[PDB]
Amino acid sequence: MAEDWLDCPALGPGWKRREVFRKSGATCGRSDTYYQSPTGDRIRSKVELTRYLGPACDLTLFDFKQGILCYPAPK
Repeated sequence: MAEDWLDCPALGPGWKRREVFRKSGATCGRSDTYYQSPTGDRIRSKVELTRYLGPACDLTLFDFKQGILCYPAPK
């Protein structure tokens, strides 16, 4: 009864990072990525979950597929 809800690295603990269309699929099978908050709020718009968690997390540069985000001097 689940998929691949693994510890979310980009954000950290508490956030579940599940992936889809990532395992089975051609070498270019676009894998979708959905996250589950620690309260039951599922988000899939990337920044949508960012503004949700609050100023504690961010995904503006986060890749909703690779699980990584970059920040070139956040000034």
